[PDB]
Amino acid sequence: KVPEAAISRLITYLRILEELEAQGVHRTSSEQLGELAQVTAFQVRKDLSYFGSYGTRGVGYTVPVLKRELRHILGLNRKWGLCIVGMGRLGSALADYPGFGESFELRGFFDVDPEKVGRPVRGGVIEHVDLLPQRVPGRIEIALLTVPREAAQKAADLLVAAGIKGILNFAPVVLEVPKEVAVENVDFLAGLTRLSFAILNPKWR
Amino acid sequence: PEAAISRLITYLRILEELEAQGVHRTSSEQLGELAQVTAFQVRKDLSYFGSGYTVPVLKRELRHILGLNRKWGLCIVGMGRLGSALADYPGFGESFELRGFFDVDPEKVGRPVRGGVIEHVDLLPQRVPGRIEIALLTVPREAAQKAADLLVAAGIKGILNFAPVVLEVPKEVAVENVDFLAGLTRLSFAILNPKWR
Ligand SMILES: NC(=O)c1ccc[n+]([C@@H]2O[C@H](COP(=O)([O-])OP(=O)(O)OC[C@H]3O[C@@H](n4cnc5c(N)ncnc54)[C@H](O)[C@@H]3O)[C@@H](O)[C@H]2O)c1
Ligand SMILES: NC(=O)c1ccc[n+]([C@@H]2O[C@H](COP(=O)([O-])OP(=O)(O)OC[C@H]3O[C@@H](n4cnc5c(N)ncnc54)[C@H](O)[C@@H]3O)[C@@H](O)[C@H]2O)c1
Ligand SMILES: [Ca+2]
Ligand SMILES: [Ca+2]
Repeated sequence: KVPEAAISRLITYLRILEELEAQGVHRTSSEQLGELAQVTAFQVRKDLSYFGSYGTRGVGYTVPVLKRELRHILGLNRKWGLCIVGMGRLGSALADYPGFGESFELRGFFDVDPEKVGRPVRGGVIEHVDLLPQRVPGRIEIALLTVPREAAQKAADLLVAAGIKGILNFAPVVLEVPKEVAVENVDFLAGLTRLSFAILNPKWR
Repeated sequence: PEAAISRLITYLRILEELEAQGVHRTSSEQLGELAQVTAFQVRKDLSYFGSGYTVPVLKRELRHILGLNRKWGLCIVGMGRLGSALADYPGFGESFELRGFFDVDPEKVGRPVRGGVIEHVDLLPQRVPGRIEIALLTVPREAAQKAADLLVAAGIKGILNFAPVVLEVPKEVAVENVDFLAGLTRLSFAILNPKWR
């Protein structure tokens, strides 16, 4: 039983590994990765423990191998197809975020208002949500839900139908879906506490 | 331990919920259990500060440590798609209250926003001190650094950065980067592991 916090740290090592591969760094360690994730080296070695023997020998790790290894663990070895249903303000912005990644790709921006439905979008065009059933299966697994709160639970159930794999949900309402699909809720303001604490702790900061 | 703060935050969440449910008292064994961490640890974290326990007292204690006691002034610099949407987001409330919305777009200055109103950016130094400490930087990559430059001069205490760029700001100013990205992978991993889920 791997802790939820463990997968989040794993997610952090990977991000720290591409940053490393961006500086021509080839091999690293649990001591370096930890100092960068702000955790104890033991924690890095530990989190990796939940998934098999890693960098056993003193040696350490080599950015390339671990980076690959972590991508496999977090399931980032495939290329998930993404869609943003609820093409409003957040939607239009999200739809244009620069660094989505090599394993995540947008392939559909949906929406119900006719005013938009049909306008070009950096890579494709908006389109109604009545085609969700034969636009999702082969190419879309993950749906970014930036639809108004009230509409959320209704646009949500629509996806579960066109067979959506997972839902990254930005609306302030707890979706109701079958175990067949995963829901991850976003909270852009989550970091305000980290910030709050940092302001009161210069010395620490 | 830079990692303790993240746990401490987890504890408070586990507490605020224990309270809402009516539970009166908890212990190191339970907090840990619910926070997926050893009692030894939880008991050790609360050690760096003030030290079973009573959900109400520890909650208040944790909140005081985390800063959530006072009521901070917030603001969004850059009322574009992200920033505009953010304004109408009903998730602040508590100890972070929105008290300003700025932008450079002259055709945006004046827009009636939630009772307030989109100011410009030049008043920051007079509008900031005493009223606002935290700014949600939601401007194009290209701007950001120059934006923060003002904000600092305006006397900003901390920035919650959405701009995908690592800002360069003096030490008196705390910065925190915000990303949805991580939740995507948590999603990714969560899909291939219905068991874990
Ligand atoms: N989690 C956060 O930190 C955060 C911050 C930003 C905004 N909000 C969320 O943003 C979402 C949208 O916000 P916005 O501020 O840009 O709103 P918006 O009103 O500009 O856009 C909403 C869009 O939803 C579309 N829509 C409504 N029902 C739909 C349906 N059934 N299917 C497809 N499209 C539908 C509309 O046509 C519109 O384009 C809300 O869920 C809100 O809670 C959350
Ligand atoms: N972290 C995330 O999850 C996330 C997702 C949304 C978008 N992005 C980032 O959010 C930011 C805004 O995205 P958007 O889609 O709303 O774009 P946008 O073009 O609508 O908004 C940027 C806004 O900044 C304003 N601006 C420019 N220079 C300024 C300055 N010097 N001072 C004050 N305001 C200024 C503009 O007038 C505009 O309204 C970008 O940096 C983008 O890359 C991040
Ligand atoms: Ca595919
Ligand atoms: Ca004040």
